[PDB]
Amino acid sequence: AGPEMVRGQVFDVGPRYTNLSYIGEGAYGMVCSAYDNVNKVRVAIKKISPFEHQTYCQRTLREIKILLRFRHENIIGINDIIRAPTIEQMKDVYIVQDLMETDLYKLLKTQHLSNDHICYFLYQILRGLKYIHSANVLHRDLKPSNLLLNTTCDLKICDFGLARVADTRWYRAPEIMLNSKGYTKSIDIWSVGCILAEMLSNRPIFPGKHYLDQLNHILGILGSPSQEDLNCIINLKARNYLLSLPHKNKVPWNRLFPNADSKALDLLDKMLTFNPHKRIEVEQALAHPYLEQYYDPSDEPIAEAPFKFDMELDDLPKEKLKELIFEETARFQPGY
Ligand SMILES: Cn1nccc1Nc1nccc(-c2ccn([C@H](CO)c3ccc(Cl)c(F)c3)c(=O)c2)n1
Repeated sequence: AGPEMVRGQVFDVGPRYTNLSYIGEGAYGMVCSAYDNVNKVRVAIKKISPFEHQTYCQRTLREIKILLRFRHENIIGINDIIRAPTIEQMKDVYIVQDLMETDLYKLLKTQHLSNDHICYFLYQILRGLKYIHSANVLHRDLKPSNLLLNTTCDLKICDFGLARVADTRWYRAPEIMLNSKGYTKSIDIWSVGCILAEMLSNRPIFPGKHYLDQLNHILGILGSPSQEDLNCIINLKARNYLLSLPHKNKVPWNRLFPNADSKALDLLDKMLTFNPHKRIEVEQALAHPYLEQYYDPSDEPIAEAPFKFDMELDDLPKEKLKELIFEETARFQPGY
């Protein structure tokens, strides 16, 4: 027969995985669904081709190590990994995962959510995030397309390529745009607030077309930052820009979302706080009155131990990273 092919991309995952169907693609990979002839279900398969770039190698290794370590209902797992039998021949890595029927990006393009579903999705996002943060990990790229949903409204967070151990513009915290890397766990909470806003209105709350436009969108709702807000390490260009702007008035949340649950808007206000030091943390968010019908501290697992990378990944040449990826994936090879 041959390896199957999808949109030009070779998908060399047979014979176990067949009947491929395109799901989507990114800068250095493609995601398809496939039929698994061992477990007799359809699965997701992400083809990644990262080896020409140190950055892409980092992401690939980080996602693999983190997802194989993590164990939580609201976090996607890895069931299988396919790659070449020799490192010389390995140009692609195929990561096999439970197939989810859709993502929140797609869902919000087509469906108006009930307040009860918004509440339940938010709960699951934060429940998963509680586990991530308890492992001392930052996800750093939370957004609707990284929130997977199955047929019965189960939610799983995916794509941990940008994850980092502590110590997409539209969903990026202010600190990110103010700092050349100077931020914390709170950046994830900002992203979740953006996602909550988007679930309330079916449109991105801060859809900036570029960096400056993103800052202007944020201040367009929060208003000009205070002195306290600007009492931090900030990029000089960004600080000067902000100081050059006209005054902007704060827009009350109930004016932007006139039909939203008042409790939902109270939580939204605490997540979309400019100053990350005054921004609500994940446990406090779970305990917020908006989530009272789902909050269950007896059933919200945390990680057994903090997550730790054994090597300074940023320092490693991409060739060493490829060797680590070969090693991490060896356990899925026959005869291991
Ligand atoms: C049917 N459908 N529609 C949307 C999602 C799904 N189902 C599904 N099921 C399991 C896993 C995944 C899935 C998707 C996207 N991603 C990231 C999203 O950022 C991703 C990284 C790299 C590249 Cl190249 C990519 F295209 C997507 C995952 O990691 C994992 N999706």
